[PDB]
Amino acid sequence: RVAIQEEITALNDELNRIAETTSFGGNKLLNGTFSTKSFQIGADNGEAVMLTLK
Amino acid sequence: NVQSRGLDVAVRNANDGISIAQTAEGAMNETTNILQRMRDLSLQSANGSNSKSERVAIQEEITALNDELNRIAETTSFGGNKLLNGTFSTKSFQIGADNGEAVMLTLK
Amino acid sequence: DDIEEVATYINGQTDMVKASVNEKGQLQIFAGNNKVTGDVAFSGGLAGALNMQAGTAETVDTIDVTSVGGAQQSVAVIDSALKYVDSHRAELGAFQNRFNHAISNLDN
Amino acid sequence: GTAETVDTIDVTSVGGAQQSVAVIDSALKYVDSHRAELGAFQNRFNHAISNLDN
Amino acid sequence: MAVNVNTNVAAMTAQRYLTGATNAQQTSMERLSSGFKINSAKDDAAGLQISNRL
Repeated sequence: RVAIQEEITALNDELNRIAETTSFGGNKLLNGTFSTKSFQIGADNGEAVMLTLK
Repeated sequence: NVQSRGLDVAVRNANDGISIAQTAEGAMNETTNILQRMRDLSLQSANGSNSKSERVAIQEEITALNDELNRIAETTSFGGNKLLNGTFSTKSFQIGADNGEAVMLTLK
Repeated sequence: DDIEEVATYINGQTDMVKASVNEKGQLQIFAGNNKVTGDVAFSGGLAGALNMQAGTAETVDTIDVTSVGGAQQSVAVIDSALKYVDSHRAELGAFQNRFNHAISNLDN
Repeated sequence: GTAETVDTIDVTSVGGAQQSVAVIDSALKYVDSHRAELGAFQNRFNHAISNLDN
Repeated sequence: MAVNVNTNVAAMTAQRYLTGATNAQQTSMERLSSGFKINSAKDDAAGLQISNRL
């Protein structure tokens, strides 16, 4: 059980690393700093779509 | 000469009307594609093998597609003149060399 | 509807004002100086919920895009500027046409 | 009631591992729901790209 | 205008549009040979920055 817990701790640290290092050119995504962001997909202003990353 | 110039203007106007109809119908084609995807999702969700979570996921996708339908309805415009949001009521396109030779086009 | 769908709906319903949303979720409304004279008064339940603030005079010289809301407002500012420039170009073209007709008449 | 998360699981005991099973199940459901949301977002943006191109 | 020999405004119009077309052709040829849409910041500065970061 201690060995399995050590492996689980390693996987937990890997999960935290994935959450904290994934980025789009340096813009972090899955750590919570990325929040509701509006993407402008129209030819006129005010035609954006909201995307949230948790 | 007046008649020929008016006929040139009439061809211009008819081409503009065809352009407006083309843009509106392309937007409607995308709307039809989204509606067919929504119908497939609804057919998939109606099956009793899914639990509540799969229904929730399919409903999330359907909500996204519904919002896309509303976006297409509210943003499709011809130079800034909205077409499928309901504000584009009947418009008379003048396709004659003389006045009073217009044809009504409605966009729903 | 969320705030961006509200802005899109406002854009679709009317052309007098242009609505957008900044980074903080606040709704921005731009009234072009070639389309609106004086201040714009906001009323209704949604206006009370949003609590729109006073008007700031924006021009092309004062636009910035370091924020998303700044870019959204600057798009409408540039649209108004383009409408103004096109209007003065049309005036100049009418002037040139009139002067060409005058030259022909003076020649004859 | 005590608030448990994936970062705070400890399987060195049988009851601990039994609880971590449920914790990981809930975490998997949450991740799957966020993946479904992102997939719906991608499909909506693909439809938007097709309309805009037309 | 009139019928004169010292100034040829139509020739100037043709030269201006010919140089414009030549510049467009040169830009297209550069983009085709290089295989990159952005070869300089004069094409898209922000696009160049984000592509460099990526």
